[PDB]
Amino acid sequence: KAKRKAREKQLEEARRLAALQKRRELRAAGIEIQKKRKRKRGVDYNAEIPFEKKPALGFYDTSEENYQAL
Amino acid sequence: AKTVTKQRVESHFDLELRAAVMHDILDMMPEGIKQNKARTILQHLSEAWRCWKAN
Amino acid sequence: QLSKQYSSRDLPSHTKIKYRQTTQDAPEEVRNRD
Amino acid sequence: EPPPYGYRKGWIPRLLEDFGDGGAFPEIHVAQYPLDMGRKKKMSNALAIQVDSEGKIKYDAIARQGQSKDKVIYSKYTDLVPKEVMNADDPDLQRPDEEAIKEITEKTRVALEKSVSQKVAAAMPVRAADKLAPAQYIRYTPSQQGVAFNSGAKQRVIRMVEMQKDPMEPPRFKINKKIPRGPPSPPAPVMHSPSRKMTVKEQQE
Amino acid sequence: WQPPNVYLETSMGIIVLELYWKHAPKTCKNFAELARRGYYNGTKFHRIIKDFMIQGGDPTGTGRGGASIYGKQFEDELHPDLKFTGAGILAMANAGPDTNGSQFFVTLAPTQWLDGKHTIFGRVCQGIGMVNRVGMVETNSQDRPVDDVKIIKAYPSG
Amino acid sequence: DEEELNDYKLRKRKTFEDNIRKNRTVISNWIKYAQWEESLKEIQRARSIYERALDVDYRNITLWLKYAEMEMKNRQVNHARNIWDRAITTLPRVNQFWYKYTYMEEMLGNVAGARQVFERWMEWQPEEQAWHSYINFELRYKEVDRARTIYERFVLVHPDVKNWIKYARFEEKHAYFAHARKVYERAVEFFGDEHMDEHLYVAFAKFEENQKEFERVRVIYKYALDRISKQELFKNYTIFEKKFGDRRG
Amino acid sequence: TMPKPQWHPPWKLYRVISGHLGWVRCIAVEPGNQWFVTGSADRTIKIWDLASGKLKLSLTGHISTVRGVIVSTRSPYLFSCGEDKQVKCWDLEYNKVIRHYHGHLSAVYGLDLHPTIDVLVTCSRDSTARIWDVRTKASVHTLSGHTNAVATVRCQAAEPQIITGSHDTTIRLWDLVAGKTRVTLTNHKKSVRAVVLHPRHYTFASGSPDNIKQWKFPDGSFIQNLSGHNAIINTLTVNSDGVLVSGADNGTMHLWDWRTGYNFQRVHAAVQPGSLDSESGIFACAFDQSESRLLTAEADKTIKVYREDDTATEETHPVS
Amino acid sequence: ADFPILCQTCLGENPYIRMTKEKYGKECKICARPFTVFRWCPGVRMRFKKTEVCQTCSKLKNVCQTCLLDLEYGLPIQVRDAGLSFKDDMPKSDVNKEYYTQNMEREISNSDGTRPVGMLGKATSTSDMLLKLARTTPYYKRNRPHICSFWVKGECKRGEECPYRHEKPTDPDDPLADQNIKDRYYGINDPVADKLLKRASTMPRLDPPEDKTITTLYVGGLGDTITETDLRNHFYQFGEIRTITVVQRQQCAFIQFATRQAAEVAAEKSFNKLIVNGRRLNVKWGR
Repeated sequence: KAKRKAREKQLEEARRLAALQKRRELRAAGIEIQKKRKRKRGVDYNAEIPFEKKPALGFYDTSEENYQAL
Repeated sequence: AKTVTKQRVESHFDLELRAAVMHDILDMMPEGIKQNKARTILQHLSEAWRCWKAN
Repeated sequence: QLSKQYSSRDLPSHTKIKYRQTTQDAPEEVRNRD
Repeated sequence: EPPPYGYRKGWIPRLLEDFGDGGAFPEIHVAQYPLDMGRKKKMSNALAIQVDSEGKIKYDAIARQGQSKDKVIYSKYTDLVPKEVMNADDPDLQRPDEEAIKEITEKTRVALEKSVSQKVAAAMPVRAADKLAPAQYIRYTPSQQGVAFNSGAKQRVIRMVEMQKDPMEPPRFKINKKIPRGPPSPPAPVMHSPSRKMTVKEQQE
Repeated sequence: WQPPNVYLETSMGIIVLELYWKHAPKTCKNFAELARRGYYNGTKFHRIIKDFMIQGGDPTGTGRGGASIYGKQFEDELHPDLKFTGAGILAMANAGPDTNGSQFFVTLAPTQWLDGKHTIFGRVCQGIGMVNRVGMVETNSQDRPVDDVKIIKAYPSG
Repeated sequence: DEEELNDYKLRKRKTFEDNIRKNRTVISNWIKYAQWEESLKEIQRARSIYERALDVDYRNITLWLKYAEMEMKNRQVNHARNIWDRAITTLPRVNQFWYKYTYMEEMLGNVAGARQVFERWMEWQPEEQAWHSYINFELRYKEVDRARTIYERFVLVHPDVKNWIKYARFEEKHAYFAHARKVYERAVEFFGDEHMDEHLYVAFAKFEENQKEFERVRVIYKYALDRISKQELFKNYTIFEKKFGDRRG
Repeated sequence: TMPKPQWHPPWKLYRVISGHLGWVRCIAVEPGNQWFVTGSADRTIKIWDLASGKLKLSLTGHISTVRGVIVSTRSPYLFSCGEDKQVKCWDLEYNKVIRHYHGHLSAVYGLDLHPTIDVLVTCSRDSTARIWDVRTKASVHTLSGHTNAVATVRCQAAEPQIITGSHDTTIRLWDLVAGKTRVTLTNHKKSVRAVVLHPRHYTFASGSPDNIKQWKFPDGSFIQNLSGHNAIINTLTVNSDGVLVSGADNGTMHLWDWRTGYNFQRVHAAVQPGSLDSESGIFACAFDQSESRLLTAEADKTIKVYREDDTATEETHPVS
Repeated sequence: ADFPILCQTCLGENPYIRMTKEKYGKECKICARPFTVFRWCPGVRMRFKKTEVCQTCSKLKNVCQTCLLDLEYGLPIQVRDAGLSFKDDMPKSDVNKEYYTQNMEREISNSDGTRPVGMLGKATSTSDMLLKLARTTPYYKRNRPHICSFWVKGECKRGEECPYRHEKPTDPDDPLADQNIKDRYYGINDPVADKLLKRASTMPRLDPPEDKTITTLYVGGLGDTITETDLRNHFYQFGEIRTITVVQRQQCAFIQFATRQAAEVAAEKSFNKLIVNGRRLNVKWGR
């Protein structure tokens, strides 16, 4: 229950690790093979703001305002 | 929106008993401002029932 | 987006409303009564 | 200050100061910019700061933001304040008279029943179909106007015909699509009494 | 009788216009005697061209009303060097010359086009930030803005 | 930073999304998602995040708070002001909203705006401490005309003798003694016969003791005692001590 | 202050009916005043004679607590509504269920009838209300927009026609034909479980543990507070004569003047013999149609009937 | 719907147009949901067209529900947007797009049916770039049929009734060949749009000089119907002019300006198109 799910809290990460270490070395070797795609909400995150609400504006100068990076 | 038939009669009675409790006091006679420990008043309620049943 | 599924229970039934008649207790006599 | 009328010749005021208390010199052959005037400025997102018809800062706009003039949005203290009434014989304390009531009954009944019967015929699903109604003749006024398109006419009159639905045709589209629920409404304002924090004593009670 | 700066303290804020009788004596007298007449109370801004023009001053509020001190209308008092080159150009516009009535226009930016079709008569020596605010506001498809904006007080300079 | 980092982002994002998918009630997940975003510096993302969370629960003071805290730490100061006014429009009877609005306005310098937002605020007649910080704000400036306008409004929305007293307090310190006299007159003639009692009058006698007018100190003292409800017993012993004071000093 | 309130006589307990086997949760009176009807948490619907209090008949169809009953003025129909998510239409000439309105997704907390048209409104715990067409059992409109159990609903012929008070502590007035919320009143701090409409005054009251509030139609404008009853308030019920009965959940029931807001009587009944004292609580109140008798339905399985006191006068009972 | 939304080209020529309606006929590849389908007879032996996008999917970007190009100018939507400098945030993923479409239809329900929603009006400064890239006459080659694959191999044995234009098929090596309808709608890498970008980049515009103190501007091709006050009224309230030399021995002009950016405005907007009384002047910065 609790403590089991603690065990795979890491051994899951090894999987993306062994996926990462293979595939970074794999695809850098000269082969850009993709596993395959069918991910219906997976890319909603890295691609777009998933379900977007634009901050409503009031009585002030918001356009020329903008922000610096990381 | 499925009916309540014969096998969900006890399960449904408890959904609604413990909903009613949570409406009833643990959110309409509080003044335990913080976070009203409703999850624990419900635990009393289930142990009060076990103790009634065991006398 | 109105589906074509359907139900045995939504078949037409009891399609007239019994209106409360003169002798039973119509809203008229309720208008009167003491 | 601004040189006199009839004595304003020769100078072109470029800094808004030579306007004194303001003013453009129409006979002075320049674009006059007294007090931020003349310049089309950056298109910035502040929505129209309105003012009431008594000169105040009407935040009723920020409340009713993106909403029609139908919405009643209580956010004034003059709504919090207890009105007083002492007349069981005022106009204020009188319901609409039954003529308006029978009118609204008839309207309600009508629109109700039409939407009913459409949702009811939904539970027909075997539509004993009625045939296709008379043909539509509609006059279209394009907003595109020009001698070259429509080969030079300012209107087109169009025949709409309703294409047969095949009876033995199953449903066409996957209806059952799930998404989260759309964002609600413009939140109401919380018109609450002043709330009191409890003693730590009370809290422990 | 030339009221130097005529006050139209509008609902959202004040305005005051100085009209140069030397440049436009006739419509200057029109506007002076008119603001002193106060028949303007209740004029809704009959046109809003954002950042280009603000126009109002009609007892009708549709665009087909308005009458002058002289009947229905009078001719223009046209200028050689006065232009609509910038905001605050106060000139009563015409749908055809020699037909200037009660409706008044107040510019928001360089409008050198209606020069020669409108006698530029003066400028708003007060209320120009407010004029920018007004020329910002949202109008319907027919330039009678979604905001029903009228003047509170119409009167001359003393 | 091409794809190891990017996929770490993809993971953490998908997690937060699934946690808020499960609950979408209690907000800690909403916050932690958003602050993770702000730490990765995508304030457009974080902005939409706080709008959605505010949708599901627009009665959360901490949600409003940390939303505006993001906006202020990133000085989209216009955006921040819009946030603050929307807040104080929907949850007016929350005070810390009003507070943080002012404080930020102050270190912004737009003290005209601060004044008008305090006018807004007082339209609700909020609170004693609220008024008092209003006045400390006004006396961060000279503006003693303002200060007495506000003591005017405050003591006259709130019938308190000690409110009267603090008004005359400020008159004495900022050295308007004639105004102190007027306010003692006004106070005692408003409070008056019935529920008016000792302490406004002991303050009056003390101010005139500062004025060293002993005979009128005597007359005000005994005249008030006699004209209004007199005494009760412990307060009367206090009247005896203050009597020795007023007679000697 | 206010004018001086009218002096109303007091009310005195005069009957106590006992036949139910669980909490009695709703009560209603016939049009013609021969019998009232109770629906209880022992799942039965009993029908009592109003003169003698004898039980004429008991109907058993439901699967759980009956949480509301009502009787149609226009047709020989009783409508019941329960915690089994079901709404039933009893026909009173065979004593039989003939119609059932399906579609809610949790207990149905209350139900009301339109007096002119034949439509039904029901409010439930899935935080919506619904408008059924009495005759074809179809949902014409799903009044959504609250964010918690919709504790109560009332409908009227004037406008707006539908008022729902909920557990997210707000009230909404709905446009029926449009089917959407006109006005949102967020003045209460705790859940709103009872709202009532004056018979002849285009006004309505709404109760909560904080205080009752009075408001004015049709745009819902504050009128006055009414305070003193600091207990969870299960029922409000208003006479023709400006009597306003507010019955609470810890047993106590206060009587007020609708107009000036002056609480003139306070009743604290005693529980039926074998009950705990924490099993005092009032779930339903109802004035009879002569508006002479007042029935109440209690958490100790009793129906307490109060009558008007005929031998008291302003000098026996001074008004403060 | 009341009727479709498409350009004149897609819309037709004969005064009496004939189109048949089917309610809930098919799925807007944008709104993804059922739409109405109205089918219009384009031209004599010209392919019958049909409405191919939700009317809301249309009022979103203000383009043609059949012709797919903008309704004001009529260039690729990528182009028209950029010509307004327009930057739309329309979401793309499946759930994100469905949520977006749902709230979009909710927000458009509060409209009056007259004009597209949103920045479509606050970008209505149709730049002369768009005006100039805009086509002039109805490119009515659109309603010619496909390549009758039979008639491309020989096979189209139906006589002249080949359902498709029996011509030489285009070599799909051309970037103007395979533009996925969804991408063309999303403004996603339309090679025809990049062609319009190259064309509106190579199309002639007025050139800038080196030193700021060259504030003399030569306008070539004047003619003797012009006045100095008319050259002024061409370049007078567009800033301030300092002087003007109307060279009648060479039929040109030269505006020395009082504001450099004003000179730029007048001249660059005037390049070959400052047509007062019909004479093609050339705006440049003089020597």
